[PDB]
Amino acid sequence: QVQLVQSGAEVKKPGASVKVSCKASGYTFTGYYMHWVRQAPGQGLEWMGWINPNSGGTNYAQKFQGRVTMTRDTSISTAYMELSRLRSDDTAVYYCATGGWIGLYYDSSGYPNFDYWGQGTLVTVSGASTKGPSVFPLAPTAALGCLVKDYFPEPVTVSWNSGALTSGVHTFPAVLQSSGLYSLSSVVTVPSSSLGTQTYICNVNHKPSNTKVDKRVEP
Amino acid sequence: ALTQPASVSGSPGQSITISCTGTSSDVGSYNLVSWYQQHPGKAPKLMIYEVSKRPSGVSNRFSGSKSGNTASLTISGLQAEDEADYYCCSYAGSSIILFGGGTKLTVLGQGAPSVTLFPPSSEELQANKATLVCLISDFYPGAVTVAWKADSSPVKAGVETTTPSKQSNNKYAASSYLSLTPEQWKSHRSYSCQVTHEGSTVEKTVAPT
Repeated sequence: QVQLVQSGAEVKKPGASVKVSCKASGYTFTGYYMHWVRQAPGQGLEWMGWINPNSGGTNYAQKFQGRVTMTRDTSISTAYMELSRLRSDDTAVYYCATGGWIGLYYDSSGYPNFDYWGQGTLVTVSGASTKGPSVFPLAPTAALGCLVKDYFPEPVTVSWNSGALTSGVHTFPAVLQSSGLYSLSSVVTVPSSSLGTQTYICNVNHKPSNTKVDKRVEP
Repeated sequence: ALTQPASVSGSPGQSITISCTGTSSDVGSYNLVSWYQQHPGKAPKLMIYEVSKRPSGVSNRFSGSKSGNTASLTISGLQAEDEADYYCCSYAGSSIILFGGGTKLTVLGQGAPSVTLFPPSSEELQANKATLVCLISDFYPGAVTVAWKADSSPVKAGVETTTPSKQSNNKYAASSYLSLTPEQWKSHRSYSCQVTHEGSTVEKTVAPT
């Protein structure tokens, strides 16, 4: 069972530097390349360059040269990727993927043969500052919800009627706007015979800013 | 970089095609083109390596070929589990590697989405800001396309759509947030969220009234 296990998600200010690890287990670490690939939330894959776990010989794409530094500790069989001068668009998921094997017969790095990958480490670079969300009502069997808008950082928790119900409740994964601020929405489905006869309230918590806010939904 | 179609759309049973067209400084030079498959929120999976070679586990209904500067991945035995994103990758000399633009496979046929569209709240407009909320849920597989409309025009002005997330029923959900000023809300007659899942399109619409 060859497998690569990386570190778990970091949020960095823009202008900083991040270091991601990649623990390879199941094979001779010093016999296969390790290439690092990234992808933006919604976009495609992008090659960041390879490393030779033996000689530490590295090569990167000509748009990463200067910012990226790829090292390795062979004792513990792990590879490191350091991205410096973090920019907004450097927010992505960073993967480590093994490559072709090392031998004398042929091959430089070249071979895009990434059989085994890692669970990906998502770095998030943003105009980082802690802010409590702004909660808006979402009024209308019918559905009604709450728009938790503009907060930082992850996460926030949304309940309804202080936990009196969990039926039809569906809290959506947040989205990361281009302003480095998060936002999500929580919707619930209810009978159209309960309007004006039952109070529906969303209770949101954003502990990092600590902002508990109850908001009510009426037609 | 390498260019592959924005979308491919097949239907259960068999045959299909994805093209990774490149330059002569690649593809029509090396037998070094790999094809990867990516499901929502998961790491890509090597389906094809070195043009025409299958790893271990990869079914014989996946295959590849090349003609000059054109690479070709074909799935012959189409299946709802095959619905994912597909990336072309290849070695373009000088010790560098390039990726494809991303081809999004879709299987016409069988879990339809549950769209629910919310208009800008009465309050948010008084906060001098406006937001449209398209909530999508209970669709399988986890590939959907979201397109916004202002009356009858493709907006695309800050749409922010989420990658589908696995639910408690092994189905997926997504969300699309259209951000705009209230001025461009009282102006236009209507706004619509178009959710395209597997040929079938569900469309919701709202208006200032």
